[PDB]
Amino acid sequence: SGKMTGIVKWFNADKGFGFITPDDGSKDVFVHFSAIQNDGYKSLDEGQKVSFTIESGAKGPAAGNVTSL
Repeated sequence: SGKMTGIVKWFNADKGFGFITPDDGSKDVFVHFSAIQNDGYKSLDEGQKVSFTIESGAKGPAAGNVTSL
């Protein structure tokens, strides 16, 4: 797919958001808990490999369809 891969830079489980460092060296991408493929998870750990799509974000590039790798 047109899915980018990256690593979770940080994730604040109390606020439900964080950033992803894309593997292409481009700007960090905002991730909202609601963008995560749920299955009774919806949380992310610093350093986790993820796959996502880059989407139209309210303030910058946002991750959509976030999957664990």
